[PDB]
Amino acid sequence: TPFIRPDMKAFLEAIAAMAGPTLAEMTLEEARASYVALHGMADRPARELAVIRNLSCPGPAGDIPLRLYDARESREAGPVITFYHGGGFVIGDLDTHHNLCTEIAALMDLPVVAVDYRLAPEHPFPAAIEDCEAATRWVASSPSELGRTASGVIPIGDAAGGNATIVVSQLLGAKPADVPVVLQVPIFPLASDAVGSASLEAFAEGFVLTKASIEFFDTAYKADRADPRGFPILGDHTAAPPTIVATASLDPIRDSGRDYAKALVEAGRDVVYLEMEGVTHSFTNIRAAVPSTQGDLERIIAAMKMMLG
Amino acid sequence: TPFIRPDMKAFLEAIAAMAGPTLAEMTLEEARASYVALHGMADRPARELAVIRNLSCPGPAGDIPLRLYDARESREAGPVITFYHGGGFVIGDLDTHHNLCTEIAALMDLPVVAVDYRLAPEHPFPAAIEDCEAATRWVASSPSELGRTASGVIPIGDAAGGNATIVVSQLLGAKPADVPVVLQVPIFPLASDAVGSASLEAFAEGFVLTKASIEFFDTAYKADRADPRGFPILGDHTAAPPTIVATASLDPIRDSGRDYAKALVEAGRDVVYLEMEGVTHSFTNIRAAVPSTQGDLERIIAAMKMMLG
Amino acid sequence: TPFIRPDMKAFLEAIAAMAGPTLAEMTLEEARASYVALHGMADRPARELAVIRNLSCPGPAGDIPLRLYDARESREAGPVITFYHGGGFVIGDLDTHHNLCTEIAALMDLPVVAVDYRLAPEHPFPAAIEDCEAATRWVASSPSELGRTASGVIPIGDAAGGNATIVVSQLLGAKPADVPVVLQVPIFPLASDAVGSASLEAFAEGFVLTKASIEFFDTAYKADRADPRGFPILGDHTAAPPTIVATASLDPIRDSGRDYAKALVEAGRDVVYLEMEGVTHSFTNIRAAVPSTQGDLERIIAAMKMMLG
Amino acid sequence: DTPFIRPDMKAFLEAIAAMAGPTLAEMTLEEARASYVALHGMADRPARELAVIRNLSCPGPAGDIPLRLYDARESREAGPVITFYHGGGFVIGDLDTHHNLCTEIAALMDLPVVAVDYRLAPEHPFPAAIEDCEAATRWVASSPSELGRTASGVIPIGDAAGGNATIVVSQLLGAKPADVPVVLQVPIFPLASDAVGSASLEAFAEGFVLTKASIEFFDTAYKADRADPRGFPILGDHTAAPPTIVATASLDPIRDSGRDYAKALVEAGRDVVYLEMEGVTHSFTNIRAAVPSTQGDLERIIAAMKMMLG
Ligand SMILES: O=[N+]([O-])c1ccc(O)cc1
Ligand SMILES: O=[N+]([O-])c1ccc(O)cc1
Ligand SMILES: O=[N+]([O-])c1ccc(O)cc1
Ligand SMILES: O=[N+]([O-])c1ccc(O)cc1
Ligand SMILES: O=[N+]([O-])c1ccc(O)cc1
Ligand SMILES: O=[N+]([O-])c1ccc(O)cc1
Ligand SMILES: O=[N+]([O-])c1ccc(O)cc1
Ligand SMILES: O=[N+]([O-])c1ccc(O)cc1
Ligand SMILES: O=[N+]([O-])c1ccc(O)cc1
Ligand SMILES: O=[N+]([O-])c1ccc(O)cc1
Ligand SMILES: O=[N+]([O-])c1ccc(O)cc1
Ligand SMILES: CCCCCC(=O)O
Ligand SMILES: CCCCCC(=O)O
Ligand SMILES: CCCCCC(=O)O
Ligand SMILES: CCCCCC(=O)O
Ligand SMILES: CCCCCC(=O)O
Repeated sequence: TPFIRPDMKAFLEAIAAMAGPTLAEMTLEEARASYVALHGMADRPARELAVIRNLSCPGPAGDIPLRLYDARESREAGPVITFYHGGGFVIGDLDTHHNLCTEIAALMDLPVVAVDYRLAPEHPFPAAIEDCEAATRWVASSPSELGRTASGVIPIGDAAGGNATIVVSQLLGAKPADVPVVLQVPIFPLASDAVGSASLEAFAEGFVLTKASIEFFDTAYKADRADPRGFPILGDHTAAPPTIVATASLDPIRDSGRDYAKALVEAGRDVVYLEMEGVTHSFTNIRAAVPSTQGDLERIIAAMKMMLG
Repeated sequence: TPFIRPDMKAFLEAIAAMAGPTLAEMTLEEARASYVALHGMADRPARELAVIRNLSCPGPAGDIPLRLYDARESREAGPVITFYHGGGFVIGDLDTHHNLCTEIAALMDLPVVAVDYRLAPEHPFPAAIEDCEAATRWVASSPSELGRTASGVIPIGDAAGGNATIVVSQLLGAKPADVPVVLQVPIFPLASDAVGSASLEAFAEGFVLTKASIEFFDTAYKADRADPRGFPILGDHTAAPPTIVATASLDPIRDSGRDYAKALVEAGRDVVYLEMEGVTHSFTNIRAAVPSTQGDLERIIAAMKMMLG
Repeated sequence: TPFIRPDMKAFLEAIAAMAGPTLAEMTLEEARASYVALHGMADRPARELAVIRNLSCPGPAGDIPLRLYDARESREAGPVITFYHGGGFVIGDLDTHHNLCTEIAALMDLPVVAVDYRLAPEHPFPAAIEDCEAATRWVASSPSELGRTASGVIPIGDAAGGNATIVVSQLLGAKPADVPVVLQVPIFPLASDAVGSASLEAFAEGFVLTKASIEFFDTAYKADRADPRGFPILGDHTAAPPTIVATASLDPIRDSGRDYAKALVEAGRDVVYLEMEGVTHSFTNIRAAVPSTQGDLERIIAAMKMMLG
Repeated sequence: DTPFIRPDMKAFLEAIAAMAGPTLAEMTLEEARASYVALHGMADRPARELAVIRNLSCPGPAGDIPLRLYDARESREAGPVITFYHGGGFVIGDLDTHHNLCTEIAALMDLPVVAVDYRLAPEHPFPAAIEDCEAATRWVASSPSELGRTASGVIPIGDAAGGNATIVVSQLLGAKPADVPVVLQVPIFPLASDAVGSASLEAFAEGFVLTKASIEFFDTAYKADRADPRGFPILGDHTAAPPTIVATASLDPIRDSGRDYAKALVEAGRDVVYLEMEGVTHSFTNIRAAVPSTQGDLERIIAAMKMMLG
């Protein structure tokens, strides 16, 4: 029996008791709606912020919707956080990760820009990546419409968003935006293919994210397993920016995040590796249902502050 | 053509111009004196503190000399830093690392207890470990002579002291002292055998610590390559305490520290890996000759404060 | 405050940062190794020469080790330099003054024979003098092992070696060797007792040679203050050979050197008195750490060439 | 005693003794001055041939001071300039008595030499000579157009009274700098400390060229107060003395005065070369034909000057 916190185990028991249907079983509208409902019920409420503003920027296939969060209406030049939500590149949007974005903006006292990237299966790989990249470049250019000047960007994201974080840092590393990536924060990222990993076999069912969902997401997104924009473990780590990798000890894709932090050490890159003990995948968005997960996010915040100086 | 900082390059040029003998070509006391002079002449002066006191604790061979450093005349229960110097378990002493110890005490605002462990070749392996373990367990016991109640210990050390840091944390992990290891800070540690590593071949000559010096230390200390008290990469990493591993990009034993941080990630343990760019082995003790290394030490201190809360 | 050169001040600041134990707090082997390490790091490297050879000569206690230095593989009859190292008659050896000897041989284009005389406290006064005298008389005899005929001898030495320089020149003046002393070069010598001098009070601490070291050397050597072989100011100056006296403006024993040159003028003898401005005792052996001291040694060399005609 | 005397030196002294000529007191000033001109004219080596031997003059405190420039070179780089003050007790000597010595110093140093025709006692008593030596040295140190070469520094030099003037000038320029520093001073058998009461004056009072009788005669004419450091520069502040070469003679009645000065410089931590020429007298610099070994003594002073400058 792997270690599980009591608060985390009750939540898994409640999900099992509630016994909802799989992503395969639901329409795309219902599956998307169930993800909204899960974070709506499970996450702490949104922080009150001076700024919660819809924006958009030009993208390779039309405008990309954005949402700006800032505890301040007016601020000095500084790093800007560019956030990419999880959901296998199929589900989630600006609302599923809204409260988490308000928490990051409140606790860091930095602006956060969340990206409403194109979703599969309607828009398969590499749509999401291209929009995450374009939106990050746009923020990094300190456009008038952002309302604050960016000295640097901080890519951050959960799960598929952690994948996007790593891919965007690699793309801006090869072709710089107007300011550097000063820190990346991949949270339970997919970096290496989870297929064949010990974590995926150990946590395949009953740990919030399932092997069933992972196969559902894989079929929708259609990323080539040889493409570094799909599986960024395959990219060049020799100039990776300062990194914080956070994983969960019960995550089926835990070993994917281990793999990435090991590759950064192997390449001589600075990295904070935090493996949250006795919690699952999604821990950043279940901070009311599993209250100890607020402490986990706060450890990531403390690491981010240290790594920015 | 590896990256070298200008101040670091000037220092390596001065050493090369000196063209001194190898440690093995010197008498044993001339080898010890050469390291006293290197650190004495290259390091920043001691910080002024309220408390710098010589004391001793029982060990398996007899008394183990200790030095207490504290910026405060008196303090309540808190973590106590237990420091083990470098020098291949052959050279160094309480004076070679005294200034660095005052700086750790000043910047952390925690008490530091430095250990004058027994040296090889007079006291081969595992004498240094026995003494570092006994002194750390003694500090952890909150003895009245120290006047500083320990809620926790923080093993820290450079090079051989980084080796001792990891071994001590393993031994206390397996048979606890009166309080836990709350953080360990191996700085350019020997964890895996450096023989056959790419870093040892790249940086064998001209980077402060040499392959000749490593061979000299190995002949004197006589650690069995199969004994986890000699090569702690062989130890059980599954319950390792929170860790900061700091390396130098030009260190012949750099890959040993990369190996250890990678082993902690592989085991799901929390770790900060910092690889200082364009500096050598010994960067903690050359902070006057190579002024940019002060900022390197300050990064370790910032990581320590984050990982303690 | 007294005038100090910026390069000299930077070296005194490094010694103050080091804050070593005193010579008396160390073992004899440690005290000796500390001097090796000081000159090893502080002096310019050895010049390359055609001849650097170890030999020995008979003395009153047994064989005296010698080292011959010569820029030329073969040379005709000429003066030979007979060098005696400093170190209070307690520390120093053929290696501590080696580089300086290679420099004197390179810049003078004359052969140099350094004397490894017996040291206190194991061999108290007048052991050092007996050996320096026997070696100088031996060199003056043009022995076939030397491979170079002496037309004359040039005693030279620093500190205790400058004491020995003067004593040896007095002993050979009273009972000639096979060839005369044609020039003597006492460098920061002890001629008159430093105890009670104004320079000893002014420069007792922080100017390389300390009053504590002087007292340490006095206790080991045990020269009687009435014996002219310990305090050669007490000797007969009426037939002193041509002399160069070099002192340092910051030397605790500076006034001893002033006293000797004054005694030579009083007796009508030819003397060059050079007092190096803004440097300490040991300036001859710190020519890498304090680069301006190379020019001080070159002034002594120019005076030597002028006085040899 | 029987002090050591070189055979050539002793031959010169015995020839002077055989002449049994009058004292400075038994002669008129004009006779004393012409007698010294004749002595040096026979006893010194001849003038070296130089590119430049030129009369110049500079303003002084009591009117124009006559000077003579000696240079081996018509045109030279900026460098030190030697400022020379002749001996003769501040009563006798002139530009001509020390002319050949000047040409020799210019030829062997390959530096320009400016000799000062300072005002003589008893017509111009102390401090006239000193005020003229100081004015001329300051004028040379200003690198005036009329000098024809740039001074980077000055080198006071002089024999006997002129060694006295050398030290006093160095002290005056030390307290109130000229446009360039004194880079070296070369007092040759100087009067620094009062010779009265010295062991050398008693030993060498008669028969060694300079006599106690002549010393009394000069003292009477010059009238310097024994407490005035411009008269007796042993009394001045040595703490910032420039690099010095003190040359004395072993048979000089004022030898001990020169010893006293070189000792005071060592006592003050100043760089000094002390050369005491063995078996020769006072005025060895100007008897170099009568006593050929004295050429070697001058050449040692030259070698010391090159070492102390270079
Ligand atoms: O993608 N995800 O992280 C998921 C997917 C399904 C679910 O029920 C919870 C989380
Ligand atoms: O959503 N996710 O975290 C995923 C989705 C697909 C996959 O292959 C691995 C992880
Ligand atoms: O969620 N994700 O990060 C994914 C999903 C599918 C895939 O092929 C690669 C990555
Ligand atoms: O052990 N060390 O770190 C060393 C050893 C030798 C040396 O010259 C410098 C540093
Ligand atoms: O310095 N060290 O850490 C060492 C030295 C020798 C050895 O065999 C193992 C480790
Ligand atoms: O001093 N050191 O860090 C060492 C000593 C020995 C060795 O095998 C490796 C490293
Ligand atoms: O004798 N000496 O020159 C010394 C002795 C000791 C020391 O630390 C420095 C110089
Ligand atoms: O080593 N030294 O230069 C010394 C040693 C002893 C003493 O009394 C004076 C000077
Ligand atoms: O170093 N020295 O020259 C010395 C040392 C001791 C002493 O009594 C006299 C002279
Ligand atoms: O001419 N001289 O050299 C003299 C003249 C007078 C005197 O008191 C001493 C020396
Ligand atoms: O010739 N001199 O140098 C003299 C002459 C007289 C005197 O009072 C002082 C010095
Ligand atoms: C097999 C995977 C379960 C967790 C074991 C580990 O921490 O590597
Ligand atoms: C060959 C080892 C030197 C540096 C290459 C690296 O960072 O892995
Ligand atoms: C008190 C001793 C220090 C130096 C003063 C001098 O040069 O005589
Ligand atoms: C200048 C004419 C000579 C006068 C000399 C004298 O008064 O003795
Ligand atoms: C005053 C007697 C002359 C010679 C003695 C000496 O050289 O001091």
